[PDB]
This record gives sequence, C-alpha cells and structure tokens, in this order.
Amino acid sequence: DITFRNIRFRYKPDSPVILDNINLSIKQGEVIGIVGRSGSGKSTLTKLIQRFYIPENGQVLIDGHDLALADPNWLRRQVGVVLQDNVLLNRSIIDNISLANPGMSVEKVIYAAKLAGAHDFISELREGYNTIVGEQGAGLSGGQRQRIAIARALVNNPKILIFDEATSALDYESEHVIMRNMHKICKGRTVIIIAARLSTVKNADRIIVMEKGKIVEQGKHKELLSEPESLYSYLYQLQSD
Ligand SMILES: Nc1ncnc2c1ncn2[C@@H]1O[C@H](COP(=O)(O)OP(=O)(O)OP(=O)(O)O)[C@@H](O)[C@H]1O
Repeated sequence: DITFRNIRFRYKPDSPVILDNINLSIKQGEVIGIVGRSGSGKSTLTKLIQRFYIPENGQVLIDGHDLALADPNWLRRQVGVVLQDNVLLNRSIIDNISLANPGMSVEKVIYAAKLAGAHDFISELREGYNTIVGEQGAGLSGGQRQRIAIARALVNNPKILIFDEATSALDYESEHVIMRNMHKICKGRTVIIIAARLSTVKNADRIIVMEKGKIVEQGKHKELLSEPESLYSYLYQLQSD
C-alpha cells in the first residue's frame, strides 16, 4: 500500500543521485526496518513518503494514489514521524501529548503514556501530567523527553508511522516496552523503523538494507543472516563481539 517504482531522486539540479531506481512495496500493517551505512539514503527514502520532495524518476504511491497528484493536506494526515530528537513545547506534558488529538481526556493520555513507557516516570513527578516541560520549566532526560514524543505520536494514529532513529539513544528495556506494543501499534498500519542499532529491528516483518542509494539486501533477521558475505551480516558481525 506504499509503492515506490523506478524512483530516482536528487535534492537539487547539481546534487548527486541520492536514490537510484528504487522499487518497493510495503503493505498495510507491516513492520519494516531500514538499516545501512551513514549516508546510504535511509531518511531520504522516508522523506519521499511525506512529499517533502518530488522524484525526478518514477512514482511514489499510497494505496494507488500517486503522491504527485494527491491532496497536500490529506498527505500530512497519513504519515506520523518521530525523529531522533523532538521539540517539546514549553508547557505541560498533557498539553504536549494532546497536540495529536485536541480535546483528549486524561485517561487516554495515560493509556498512550503507558504504551510508550512514559507513565511510570511522569506519575512520580510532583505535578504529574501537568508538570511543564520545555526551555523554561523543569527539564527532563533525553530518553524521557523521547518517550513523551512517542506517546504523542501514538495518539495521532497515522496510517504510516516513521521512527527515524527514535529509540537509538534509549536503553534496551525502554526500547523493548515500546516495540512490544508496536505489534499492537501496527494493527492496521505501517511502521517504518530506520535504525543504526540492528537489534532494534530484530522483530521486523522485513528488513531493508541500503547502500549508496539502493536496496541491496532484504528478508528477515534470519534470512539476511544466512548469507555470510551480505552487508547485513557484516554489520551484525561488528559490535556483537
Ligand atoms: N537537504 C539535503 N540537501 C542535499 N543533500 C542531502 C540533504 N539531506 C541529505 N542529503 C544527502 O543525501 C544522502 C543520504 O541522506 P540520508 O539522511 O537519507 O542518509 P541516512 O542513510 O539517513 O544517513 P544517516 O544514517 O547518517 O542518518 C547523504 O549523502 C546526504 O549528504
């Protein structure tokens, strides 16, 4: 239901070719992980789903709808993105999470904070969800701030959700609580996970390996780790030692 066909893309006229001839189908409800060297074009692939850019060759389509012709507002509702680092407005946690669904009850915010593994640390705060984050009020850790952002993203309920190195700075136990629920957070919707840390995407239905603007490998963790001279096995071979 997300389709890339013969996609070539560069950022500007004199830019080098970033994506060269990608062909790819991601079906609805599928957890897909994307790995590869720094600069291989992982994010750029992801940016083409958001119509931040028009590709010089080929089409990007969502359930048949070409993103060249699609309505620009309809587009922004389809995709939710959690980057490595996220803003957080200078106000309460409750108000920060509720950006995704204005008019939300406390109960639903609880639910979504539980889902992102944020509820335990929020509750321990003096003022709970009313606590006030941002560049003035009581600061938080990276990981904690990152967990609020993910809760926020979970409430939005996009038909396509992108994690762009979102748990890369999170501890293994905190990442797991989030991912475990992704088996329930992908229910009816696509989950795209760009990861430097291979084990982050260990339970993906499919893992895509990028190298110099193209998909050179694919399969499950096992299917990819069966090939000895594959790039995936080389990456995994490192720092598992
Ligand atoms: N706004 C931009 N303008 C021009 N070139 C860009 C822009 N953003 C990215 N690039 C180039 O595109 C290539 C891939 O970018 P991208 O961020 O998709 O890689 P990545 O695989 O996500 O890298 P990393 O793992 O380092 O985040 C890089 O060579 C980079 O220089």
